[PDB]
Amino acid sequence: ENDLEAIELARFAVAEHNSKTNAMLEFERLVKVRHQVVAGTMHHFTVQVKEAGGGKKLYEAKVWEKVWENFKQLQSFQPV
Amino acid sequence: DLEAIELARFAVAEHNSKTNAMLEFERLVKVRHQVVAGTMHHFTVQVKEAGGGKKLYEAKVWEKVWENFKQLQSFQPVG
Repeated sequence: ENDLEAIELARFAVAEHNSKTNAMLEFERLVKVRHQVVAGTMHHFTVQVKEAGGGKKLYEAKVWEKVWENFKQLQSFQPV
Repeated sequence: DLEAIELARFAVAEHNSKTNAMLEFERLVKVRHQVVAGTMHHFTVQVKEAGGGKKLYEAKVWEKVWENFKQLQSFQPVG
């Protein structure tokens, strides 16, 4: 892309690599761009369950939901 | 929220589907809803080095759309 904004982010990328690593690379050109729109909610649940033998345990769940799509997915399920 | 209680029921139901643990939802005790909204940009970039010589790198920049925020996620040579 020759979109001026994409070039500006690419420069930002190089400049950030330079300040993170002290690399002194110079931006020459942007030879490829792919944009990935992300729009969702990450839900964080602490939840009480009834285990196999009747035991009451605590779990932390992470659900990722896309808001302009029909997509929910459990990311993580973890004891507390 | 009662839809938060609904996502949780799914979360437990999903775990059981995927592990077969047959845990049963009792009660929802904490909730937090984190809105994520932005663009992940993937760039192949040509740079000049010290000194000199040109070279390709692949970069990833996360950018928030409703906030003034951009961040370098990744910066790596192509092989």
